[PDB]
Amino acid sequence: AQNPNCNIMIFHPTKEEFNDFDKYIAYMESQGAHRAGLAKIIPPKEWKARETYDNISEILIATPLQQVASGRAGVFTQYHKKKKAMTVGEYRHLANSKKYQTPPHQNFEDLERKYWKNRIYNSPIYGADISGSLFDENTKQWNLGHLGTIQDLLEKECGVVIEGVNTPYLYFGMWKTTFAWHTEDMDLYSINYLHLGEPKTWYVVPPEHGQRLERLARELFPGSSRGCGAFLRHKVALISPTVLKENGIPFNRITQEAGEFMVTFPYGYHAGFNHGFNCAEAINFATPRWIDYGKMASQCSCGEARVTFSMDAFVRILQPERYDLWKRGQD
Ligand SMILES: O=C(O)CNC(=O)C(=O)O
Ligand SMILES: [Mg+2]
Ligand code: NI
Ligand SMILES: [Zn+2]
Repeated sequence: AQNPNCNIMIFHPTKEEFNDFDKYIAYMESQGAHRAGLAKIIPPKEWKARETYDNISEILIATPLQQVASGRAGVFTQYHKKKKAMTVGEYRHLANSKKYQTPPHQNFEDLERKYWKNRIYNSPIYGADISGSLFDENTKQWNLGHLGTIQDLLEKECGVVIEGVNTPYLYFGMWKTTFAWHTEDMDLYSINYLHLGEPKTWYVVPPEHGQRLERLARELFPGSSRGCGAFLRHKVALISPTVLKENGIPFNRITQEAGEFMVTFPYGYHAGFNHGFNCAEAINFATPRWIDYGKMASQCSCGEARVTFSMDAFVRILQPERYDLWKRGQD
């Protein structure tokens, strides 16, 4: 079995190998990359996403989110308070202000220590989930707006034609902005490109051990667990590496830098934080290997998780017994 310790693997595809996206995902899996839940892909030196980032300041962040924490430094939840609209140029100036800017630090490890010590005492503002793309239309390789759709994959594998669409999303971050522990909707893959700015640190649990993280989460967030049998779908719970190690949960960590892709694999729980002002683009995708994970994915029916239009068909076709209850949650 390849990669039996479930380490995060880093790939350096050649320009030739960067042509065929599906083929390269399948290659990475042949080497055991999926066992980690997360892989890094460094593009060939010939490749670029677009020519420059000099002209992005006028993009609007319609609903910036202030991420307010509750709990203790290593075990906390966050809620998202809606703020007034602002442009990317306005958000960048805010990120760089004395109140929000990255503190002085020695290296990524020192910054990570500071994050976990002090995150709860601040409320950073995240521009998340903005439909759009920063890839040039002429970028032919690994262009996250030109991927094969999940609807087409389901139709190719299973024969059933379904409604829905699959587009990318932009994320504008600042120091301490946080992504809570989660898997993707319907335990899909994700791909994330860090277009510009400061790094993003990731934590990930191997898919084969995801239920260990769920059992810990039920213990640590006992009211939330009574409220919903899949409350990690709410995307609000944080658990630090120190707490994971104290509880024997297998995990790994890695820092993504500008110009790098990360892929999350089906049922790979992940969480992380941004080091300073940055911009990422991400989208969900599927392969043939996803279908069995989609059929088994948990679902939130309590009403909190509320998701896209396109999840309806995935539940309806892959999980017809759960469909009626899940849809009640959506209405
Ligand atoms: O970058 C972020 O805030 C969150 N991104 C992801 O969870 C992802 O790409 O799957
Ligand atoms: Mg602009
Ligand atoms: Ni994700
Ligand atoms: Zn729920």
